[PDB]
Amino acid sequence: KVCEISGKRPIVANSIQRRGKAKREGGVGKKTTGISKRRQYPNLQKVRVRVAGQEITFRVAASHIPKVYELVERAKGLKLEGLSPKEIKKELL
Amino acid sequence: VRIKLLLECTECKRRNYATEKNKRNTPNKLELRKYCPWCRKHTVHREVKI
Amino acid sequence: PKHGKRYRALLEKVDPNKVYTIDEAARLVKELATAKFDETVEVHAKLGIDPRRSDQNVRGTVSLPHGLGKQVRVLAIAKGEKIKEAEEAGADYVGGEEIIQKILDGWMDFDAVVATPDVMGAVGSKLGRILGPRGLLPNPKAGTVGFNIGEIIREIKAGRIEFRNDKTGAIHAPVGKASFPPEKLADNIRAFIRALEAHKPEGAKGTFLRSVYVTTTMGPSVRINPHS
RNA sequence: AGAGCGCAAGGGUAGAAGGGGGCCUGACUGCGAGGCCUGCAAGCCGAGCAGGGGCGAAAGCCGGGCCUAGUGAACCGGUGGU
RNA sequence: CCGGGUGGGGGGGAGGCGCCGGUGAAAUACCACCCUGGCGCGGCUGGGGGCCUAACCCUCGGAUGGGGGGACAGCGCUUGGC
RNA sequence: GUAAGAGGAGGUAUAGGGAGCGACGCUUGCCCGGUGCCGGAAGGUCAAGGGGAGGGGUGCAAGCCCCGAACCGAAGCCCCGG
RNA sequence: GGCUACGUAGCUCAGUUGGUUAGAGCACAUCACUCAUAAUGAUGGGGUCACAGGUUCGAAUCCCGUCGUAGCCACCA
Repeated sequence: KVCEISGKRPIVANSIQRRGKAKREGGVGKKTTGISKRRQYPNLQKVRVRVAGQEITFRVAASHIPKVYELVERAKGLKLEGLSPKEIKKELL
Repeated sequence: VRIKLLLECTECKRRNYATEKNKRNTPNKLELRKYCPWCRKHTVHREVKI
Repeated sequence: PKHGKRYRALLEKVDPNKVYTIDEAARLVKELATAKFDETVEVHAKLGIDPRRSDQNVRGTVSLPHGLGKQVRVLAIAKGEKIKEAEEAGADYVGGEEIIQKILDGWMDFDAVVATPDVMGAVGSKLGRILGPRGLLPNPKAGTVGFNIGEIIREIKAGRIEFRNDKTGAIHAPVGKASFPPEKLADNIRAFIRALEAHKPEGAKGTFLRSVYVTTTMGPSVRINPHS
């Protein structure tokens, strides 16, 4: 889906692997000419740390788990109390 | 034609050129014979490359 | 016994991981040798030219800025006339084309043969089986290709060394001669590296220079940071 | 002149193109008038002039081949080089 | 390679070797590299076996948990292939 | 179906999916060359990756960037048989 | 093109980490044993280990050039 820390969502079409065939340097070029089209997904992961009294899951990006650990430490300082999963997880960030 | 091969001639003392042809079957090694340079005067010219 | 007792003293006269270059070896290894009285140096030079690499046994004939200190006599074979030339230099019975049979049997006062182009053929056909590979035959580049070869016989009384590769690069250059101070030792070392490059083959990769060892008659060697 | 004239054919050929030897490398570079041919683009003819040469005492011819087949615009890029 | 080599300690003692020669392509006390293949040890970086639990993935009368697998599996990027 | 999941199935190898012919009766031979297909801890070849010999360019220079060798590199095709 | 891997007698394959003293089975000729053929045995015909230098005193046993041959890749203005 989408990372709940720095957004991060999908990318298509001439996002890619393309095939191409491409060029470079074999003589006239690799084989020379070479060209075609494609598609590219992005990362994400799912990390579940409790924080405060209750439990919470996170649809975290790849290179951004320490960000939500930093969230654990940031939410410490505030007043978290009672039964509120995504609700307290919300005010967090 | 190829396999009988074609070659260019090159001077000495660095560069000077022309555009000729060869033949292998006759016991021929270093093709070497006279010509003229762009700069200066008469010189040999040695068989070379493609 | 073992490495000899002397060469335990010389087990400490090497500290088996040093260098001492051309210079510290010139002096400190003007000392380091201890045996008889020749201390050869044997510049023992190994690189990477391969036991063959198709064709690369080097050849290079060196004579140094001065001399080694030996004798060769040369014997020689030179159809009368050629003798004349070589016949003011070093010469032992130059003998037109007669001293090939007394080599082939009777008497053995020689080293090389100066040959000529002509008798190369001749002198290259007979005792060509041992003199070559062992290092004595004409081998038309080992002081044996004409009549400038009496002048090259003086290139011989100056030196000879035939740069080669065998299977180990090897080369073994012998001087120092017990009394060559630090000077002549340094000098002839540098010289041999010079000429080493002066007749070196190409086409092969690896690392030219390295195993340079200044290995004396019976003593120390452990490289010299093989160049400078 | 019916043979050879490299290989198909045709013209041509000894007052030589053929066949022998010596010498050599003009199977040059920079051009090139005026032409053949012609829808274009191609292809085909050549004195002459300068260089600097090869042959011959010369006179002289030599910018391949007796002549017409042996070939491939351009774009792409390799190549040694200014 | 059955030809003998190398290496270690006990004993006893001034003898033990080496060289053109003699023998073959090549000599054999002896100082130095390297090849060869093998042992070992340090750098660099993969192979393959086995255990472990808490990421991860299922599962159990409300699980705070226990139970099974477990860094494999699934997912993101990427490599080449069918 | 992009997923979550849906069916399969609240089924569990006497079961579920696919293919060929088609009640019952007599019977189903011979060839693995090509091809598909089952298999194999060697190998040929090949990708990114890894490693870094040798080197280039540039600047007083320290340095920065670029090229890439030995060997290490999977499936795939070939290879060995069924 | 890069890469490898073979290419030896008519047929068919060894030996191939040198070193001698280059082959074996089938094919063919002479004989032999045989009551007679087959089987086996004992000789002989043919290598020019594909082609040339380089290493070895001495490579069919290595490097390299050259094609002929197959697998893979991948270059086809």
